[PDB]
Amino acid sequence: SALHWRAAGAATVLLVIVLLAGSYLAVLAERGAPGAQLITYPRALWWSVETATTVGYGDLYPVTLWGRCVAVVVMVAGITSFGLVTAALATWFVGREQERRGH
Amino acid sequence: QVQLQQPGAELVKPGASVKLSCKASGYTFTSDWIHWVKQRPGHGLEWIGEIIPSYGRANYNEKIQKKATLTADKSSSTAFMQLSSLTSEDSAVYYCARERGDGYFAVWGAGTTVTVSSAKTTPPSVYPLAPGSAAQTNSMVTLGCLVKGYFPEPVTVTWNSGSLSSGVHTFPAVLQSDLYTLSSSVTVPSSSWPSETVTCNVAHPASSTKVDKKIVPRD
Amino acid sequence: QVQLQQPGAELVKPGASVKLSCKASGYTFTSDWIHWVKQRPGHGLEWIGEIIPSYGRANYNEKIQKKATLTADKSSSTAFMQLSSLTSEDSAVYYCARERGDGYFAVWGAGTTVTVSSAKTTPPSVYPLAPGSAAQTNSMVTLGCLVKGYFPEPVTVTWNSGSLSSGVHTFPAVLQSDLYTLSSSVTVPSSSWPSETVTCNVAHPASSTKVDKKIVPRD
Amino acid sequence: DILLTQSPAILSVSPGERVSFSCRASQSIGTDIHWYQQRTNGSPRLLIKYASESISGIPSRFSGSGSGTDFTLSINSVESEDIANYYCQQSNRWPFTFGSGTKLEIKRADAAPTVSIFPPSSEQLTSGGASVVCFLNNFYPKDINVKWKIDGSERQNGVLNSWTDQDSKDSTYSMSSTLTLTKDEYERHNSYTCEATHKTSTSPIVKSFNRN
Ligand SMILES: CCCCCCCCCO
Ligand SMILES: [K+]
Repeated sequence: SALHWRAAGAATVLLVIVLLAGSYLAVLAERGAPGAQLITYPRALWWSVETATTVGYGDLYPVTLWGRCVAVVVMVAGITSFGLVTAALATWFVGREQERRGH
Repeated sequence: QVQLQQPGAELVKPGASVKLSCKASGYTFTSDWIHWVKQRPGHGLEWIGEIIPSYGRANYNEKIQKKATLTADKSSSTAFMQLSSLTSEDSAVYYCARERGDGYFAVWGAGTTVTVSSAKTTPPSVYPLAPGSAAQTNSMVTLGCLVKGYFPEPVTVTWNSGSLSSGVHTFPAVLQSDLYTLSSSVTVPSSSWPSETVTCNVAHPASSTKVDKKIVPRD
Repeated sequence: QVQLQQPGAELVKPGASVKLSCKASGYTFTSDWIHWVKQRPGHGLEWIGEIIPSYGRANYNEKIQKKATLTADKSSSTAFMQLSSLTSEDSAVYYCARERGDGYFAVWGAGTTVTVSSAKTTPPSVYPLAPGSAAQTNSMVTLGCLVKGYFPEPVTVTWNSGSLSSGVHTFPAVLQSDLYTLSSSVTVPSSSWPSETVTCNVAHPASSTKVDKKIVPRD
Repeated sequence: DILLTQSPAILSVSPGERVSFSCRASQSIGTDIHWYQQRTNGSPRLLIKYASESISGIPSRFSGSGSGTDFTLSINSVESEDIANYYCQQSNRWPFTFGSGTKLEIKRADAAPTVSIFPPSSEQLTSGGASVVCFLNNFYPKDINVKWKIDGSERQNGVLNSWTDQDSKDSTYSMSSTLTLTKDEYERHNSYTCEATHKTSTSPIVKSFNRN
């Protein structure tokens, strides 16, 4: 398997790991802060997904310093992972077009 | 099996401290949180704090003076709550409860009754309560046991090691001269007694004692 | 054409169950939801539940004891509501309504009157109400029909198969000795009667009966 | 922090009747409300989670509803075993908080008390003490009066009473009355009598015994 496909797969697995770890850590960081809502694991996982995809509905979000640092890691991991898939798709099209041109 | 095991009672002199324990069994997950709740007699439930064993972090109720310090031992699956510098205001039942990280207390411990007093521990004296010779029996007969002179609360009274539950009333204890007293009532078909034995079992956690008293007709 | 067809009535003995039906016609979309609403006499509308025929999933009002189970048959375009273990509290008119998935009930069925009672079904006796021989007529004349001894509710009374609507009053039924009784009033120009016929049509859904009674002047 | 208001604090219902407990949150908490039952001297027990989700092991009789700020816990056809205190608890925001609780009270048919009197035990007398115990069991309403008489003369000193909470077995109440005297004081008296006066009768229910 070519590099871009392997890297894409790896990025997906790493993203799932970041989502799970981020969910666990977000609850750890937010409980103890009066008013915080990102405090149970099921909704924290949902929050991690809508954060990684950059949707950000606003139904849930961190209010503490550490919860926000966790959020930044989730954001960057999501953007980087989806960006890498785009890059892999571009490489695929580039390779195919070269062929179609006889190269 | 009992998911959370807590000791029955703890007597603490004013100003001293005590460490309560909560031994957990059953499934355990990295997402479990162990909570502690305080309940004074006749009053509601008050949240004290929580701890996540997998990480060791603890959070506390900000609205109340901090009397507790929570810790947890992963190898023994036991959570602890250190209460320090106690006063009579700290006397209450302290429950531990388990939450799977999803917001509700799936299960609770039986609770530990903490009494803050200078008085000394005293096991109860258990006396039989059998009808007088002139008492006329109906299709049912009422027997009982008197439990007096014990301290501190509580005592657990069962009949025939627990096999007898229906027809049982245990009255709230009354405090007099630094000692408690209560009686328990049991009613069984008049024909079954004394042919079928009736015994009350009195356990006093604070003194680590448990005695039995068979109820037989008067001489 | 009638978009939602529901049977007129259902008599159910206390403790028994009944299955109400709602036959739909007109345009049907995968996004349609069929709702059921309960209305006790003199009271408001209460939402019971909903079902989406295209998928078969049903949701219910959580605020009330669940008496219904909703199902739907796609091939016959019919929705059903099974009400079980009924009591007099369940006696009411049950409407079915169609929502195109956009929040409002575009159309409603005529409703099914459900009566929970041990009493037996009884068709009504229809008697004529013509003026006495000494009654002086004005430019208008009032006639009517007496409908008594029927059970359970309801009965539908029309005049001249429905062609006569103006000048018609149908009084609420009164319950006496497990039987209902009501009268309907009709007023037409004094000159048109008896030259032009006047007949009342009484339908009693519960007994599957419908009778006609021509109103003619007394002998 | 979220305040959970449970009012009324006490709810009186007749047997087999449907009952509804109220819980109002100071702000919207979605469906993040859970209900617990706590019987006399028992630990709290989860009944309903996330406003309306059933818990295995709990009678179908129990159900919950609501979302936002107003929630309800309902019991279809209440029975004696439902006698207890009910608490709501929220988990929408930190910290979790509890409502102040509502007690369920059942209004059953009147019942005269079953009276039993017991002479002090020989084991107790051996210690220089003498307790005469009287049980006024399973009566309703809970309003009741007990009177002690020694040798026909009303006695008040040395008497301590205790009343149970409504019983989750039959919705009745019970009371104990204990007359404690020294062996000596006890030895110089003949008959001891306990009299119960309850709404169920114009005349008192009396039980006695002679030390001989
Ligand atoms: C990525 C930031 C570190 C993980 C969160 C730590 C929280 C410590 C307790 O407040
Ligand atoms: K975006």
